[PDB]
Amino acid sequence: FTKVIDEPIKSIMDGIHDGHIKKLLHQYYGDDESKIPAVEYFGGESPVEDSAVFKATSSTDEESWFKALAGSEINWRHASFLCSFITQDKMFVSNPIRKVFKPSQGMVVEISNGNTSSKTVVTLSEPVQG
Amino acid sequence: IADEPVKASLLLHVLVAHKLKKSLDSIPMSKTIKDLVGGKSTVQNEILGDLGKEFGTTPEKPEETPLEELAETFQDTFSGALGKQSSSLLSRLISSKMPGGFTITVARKYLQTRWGLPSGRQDGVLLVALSNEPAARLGSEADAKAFLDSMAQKYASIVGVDL
Amino acid sequence: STRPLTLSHGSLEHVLLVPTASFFIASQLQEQFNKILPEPTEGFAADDEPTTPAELVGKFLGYVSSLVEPSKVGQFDQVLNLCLTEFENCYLEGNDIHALAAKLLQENDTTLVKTKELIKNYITARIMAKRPFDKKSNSALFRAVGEGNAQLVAIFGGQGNTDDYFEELRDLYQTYHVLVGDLIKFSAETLSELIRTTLDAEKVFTQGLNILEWLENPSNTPDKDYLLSIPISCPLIGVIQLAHYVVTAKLLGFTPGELRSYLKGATGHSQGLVTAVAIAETDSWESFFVSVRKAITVLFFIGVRCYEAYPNTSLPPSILEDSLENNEGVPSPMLSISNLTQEQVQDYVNKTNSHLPAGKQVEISLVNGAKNLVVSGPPQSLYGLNLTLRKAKAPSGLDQSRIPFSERKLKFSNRFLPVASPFHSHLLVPASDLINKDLVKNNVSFNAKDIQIPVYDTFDGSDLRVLSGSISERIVDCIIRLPVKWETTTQFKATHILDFGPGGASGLGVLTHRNKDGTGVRVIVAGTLDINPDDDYGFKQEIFDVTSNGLKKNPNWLEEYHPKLIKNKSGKIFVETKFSKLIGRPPLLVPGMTPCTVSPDFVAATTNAGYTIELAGGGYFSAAGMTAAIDSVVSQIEKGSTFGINLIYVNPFMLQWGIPLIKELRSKGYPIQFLTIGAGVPSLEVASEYIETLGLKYLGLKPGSIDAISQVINIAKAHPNFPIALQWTGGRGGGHHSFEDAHTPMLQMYSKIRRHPNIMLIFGSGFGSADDTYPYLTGEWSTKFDYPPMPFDGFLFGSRVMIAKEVKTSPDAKKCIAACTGVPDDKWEQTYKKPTGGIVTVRSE
Ligand SMILES: Cc1cc2nc3c(=O)[nH]c(=O)nc-3n(C[C@H](O)[C@H](O)[C@H](O)COP(=O)(O)O)c2cc1C
Repeated sequence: FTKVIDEPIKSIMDGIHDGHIKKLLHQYYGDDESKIPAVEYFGGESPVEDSAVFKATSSTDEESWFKALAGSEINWRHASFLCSFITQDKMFVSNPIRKVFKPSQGMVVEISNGNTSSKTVVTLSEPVQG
Repeated sequence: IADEPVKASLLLHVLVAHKLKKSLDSIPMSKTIKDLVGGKSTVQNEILGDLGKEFGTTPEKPEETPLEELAETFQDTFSGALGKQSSSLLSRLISSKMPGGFTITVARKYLQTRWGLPSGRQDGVLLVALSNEPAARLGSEADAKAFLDSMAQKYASIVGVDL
Repeated sequence: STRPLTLSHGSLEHVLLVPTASFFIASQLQEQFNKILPEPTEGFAADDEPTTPAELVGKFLGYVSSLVEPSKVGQFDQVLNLCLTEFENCYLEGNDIHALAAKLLQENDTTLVKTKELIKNYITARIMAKRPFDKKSNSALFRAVGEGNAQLVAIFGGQGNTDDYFEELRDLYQTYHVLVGDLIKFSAETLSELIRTTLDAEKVFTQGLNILEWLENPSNTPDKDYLLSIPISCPLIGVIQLAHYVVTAKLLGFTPGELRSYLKGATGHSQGLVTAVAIAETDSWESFFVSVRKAITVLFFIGVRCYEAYPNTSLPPSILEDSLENNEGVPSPMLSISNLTQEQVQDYVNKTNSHLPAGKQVEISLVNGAKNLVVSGPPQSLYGLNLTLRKAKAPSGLDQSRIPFSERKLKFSNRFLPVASPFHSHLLVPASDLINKDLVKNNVSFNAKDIQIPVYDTFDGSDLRVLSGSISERIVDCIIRLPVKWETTTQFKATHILDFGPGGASGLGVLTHRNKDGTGVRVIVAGTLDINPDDDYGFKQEIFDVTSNGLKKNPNWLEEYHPKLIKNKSGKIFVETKFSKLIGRPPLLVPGMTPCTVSPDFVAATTNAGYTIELAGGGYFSAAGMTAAIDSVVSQIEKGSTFGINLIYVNPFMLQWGIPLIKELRSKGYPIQFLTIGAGVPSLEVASEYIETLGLKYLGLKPGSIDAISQVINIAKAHPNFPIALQWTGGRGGGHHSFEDAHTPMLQMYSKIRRHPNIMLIFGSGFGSADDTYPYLTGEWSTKFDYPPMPFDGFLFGSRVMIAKEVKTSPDAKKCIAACTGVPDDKWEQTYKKPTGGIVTVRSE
């Protein structure tokens, strides 16, 4: 299959990728792009209600906690709570939102407009001076 | 006597011998599990279960390779531990053959006192005592002493340590 | 008004709240029980000594029931009823006793015989309390079947599964005495009557068939050699299958007919086909014993007439000692042969049948799988074939890992089955006519209209209800004469298979599981309580469990790992796989290559195209040299792009600066998404360091052999949440290459890899387009080898990308690459001898 000299790496890889997409579309979506399920962003998925109120305890499961805050719809808040890493310029540091909302006795997380991504507002509240 | 961790080689030898109801001499080490069992497959699945509980992971097709290759493969991830079920096998050995007042703690501290064998050797002498199961009520404490004295001698003759 | 009543055994204790009105009588048994109860010991590891509070309340139930009389109303009925009701409420959380038993095995330090005691006690208590199982259970499996989300098929095994079948019947008579005692006593009285009716039957039963005497008193049981002889083993294996069926019917509260209706179909392997037809007749508990009689009568007349057609003779000691010395079993009339194709075995039997006369000729009797065959014939003629086979096999302790795959000496096994008559062979043909003359004398017909469910023929796999003539004449013909094409006969569509047959985990069920792995069929072994550590097939508890664990689907790889399309908000369509879901780029990686991917300019250009590429550690000799390369890659890629590193494992000098440099660079948050360790798989403790301390997203591992694939599985099992990329290539790859075929090791290991959801299974070697890769994406690639579809999560392209514009390869080297014609997969192994398609294999330093 190594025949065409000085083909750009994009042209090779895209050719293979598109080849697969064209073949899957014909076999499993009846040659119709409109049957392809959409999302907002595709990635960071480990292989393993409008207005809500969560209350962290001592025994609260960290992974269950973040999943609850994240929601089910893939959107900005799903990334915010389940991305392990965020970018500073070209560097990959630990997601500071997960560090901040790390669950501990006292913390209360009130989500409002958790159906529309545009208008969602995750509020954290803690015992401050009682 | 110097504290040495139990070898994976003599552990595989004891488990396979004790499951097949024979002496530790009658099981050669340069031998496959299909060689020892033959046509019978009922005991194949529970032997492979006894390798998979003792060490955790096993190599692929462990029944068609010599116990020499299993011993050198298992010793790499095996460090002194008695596994899970082999602590219940010696628990069944002393609740059915050893008499009253013969708890492991009493037999362990006594063969540490008299013989001078530490925890790594205690394991080895208890595995040698299990392999040649006496199949008899050892009511006399002193006959059960001569028993563990003869099994500390058998462990000493196998490993090659003077006592 | 209720008074506490403590009953104890050393540390473990239980407190009944017995009404004061019955405290005086209940207090009596508490000391008698505690007198019967042995001395409390440490661990409770001794036999006849309860291990958990559940077993203790069990032992009590058992002891109380032993004093209660069922016919007469006794004083102890009242104390039995509330201690049973308490046991139910405090341990059986609406569940079944077999689910309790199974829980006490994998959590607590309880051995199998204690749980078998507990079950017996509970069941005896339940029947003595005059509380028969007449309420239909809420078992998750039979609920699902009612809904239409699970189709059951009942399979019944036969001979050759165990040398010790009779102890399986003993366990049923012990544990489920009350449920199957009447069945067993009926079968024993039926068999004894058939001996007194048939003329020369008594000649064949040298030590009689008083099976009640052998069950009550183990010492009066004859030796295993008598018990194995077909005139006993044939009917008794029938009984064991029927006893397992009855126990399953009674503990679910169903009539036989209801349980039969819940099954979509039912077949059996050899004589198991008689029991599979026998249940398809049945209906009410009152009309069960007429179907049982027919079944036991058939198996009795097969057993008798097939023994009088080919009775076993003494075998020369020379053949016995040669067999044992050369590590085969005691010769038998049926030789098992694993890991040889049926054409191969048929060649080796033609070799042996050419020399032998007509009446001494072996033949393939059972095809139990692609490569799992059983040859039937005279035990000498099979020992003949066994010598021919031993001559043509490799030693079992041979290292062929250094020999090219194509030249390897095929390694297989061959053992004699624990059977005593050459079933499915020309040798039993004379019995055919005699058997049928005896079934018409005892008025034993099966009629097509009476068969309520389909019963699949062992030869052609078709239903027996559509057969023209006598069905009994076809059942005989399928057992004594015609072969068994097991994969033909199990073509049925089912989500669940109930193996009632003898042998439990060494039975027909587990063989059928091997044959159907990855097609979404769960085998439940219906005649054995146990725990599968792998949990790939089920046990008796799955049938009776009422929680979700009762209804467990085995994965269908085509559906589980279906490649899908998905688009983002922008519009960009992606192929969605386990791998692409994680990294959010197409499932295509350019692997670490020395020297193609040492260039920072190529690693940037392939990252910027939106494809994953490893920077090759092979082309750097210090941390400063690699730090400077990486800094050049980070200066050239876009914001939030990443790349990986490839470190050679067999270069320990590279690893001792390589690993600390990654650890350092990830602490400063350099965009290193993963590390591939090429040229060998780390040990568990080194892998555990790499996984915990490097702050990586995933870890690439490139196993070469099946042993390396096992070491990857083991790493993935020790870190079940961390994603491992198992980059599998064959020997047909560019660069340093193994001796291994690309297909054969995946066919063997795919199932095991897929048990671990953190392994992203990447395929490499011999790829350069979307046409050659597609059959691996969709999984149709494995259908050529008769396996179910085995989809892959991703592909790597080494050689293909070596003539790209951005690769540093010199122009004359690109023209030289392009001039290589290459070869297809079957020719590649020629590179070891001569220039094959422009390429050749050479040894390194
Ligand atoms: C020029 C070249 C260099 C390679 N260098 C390495 C290397 O340093 N480390 C490694 O693990 N594999 C190396 N490989 C193997 C690739 O990682 C990959 O397994 C192989 O290229 C796939 O086979 P294919 O080239 O037929 O597509 C190299 C392959 C080629 C062709």
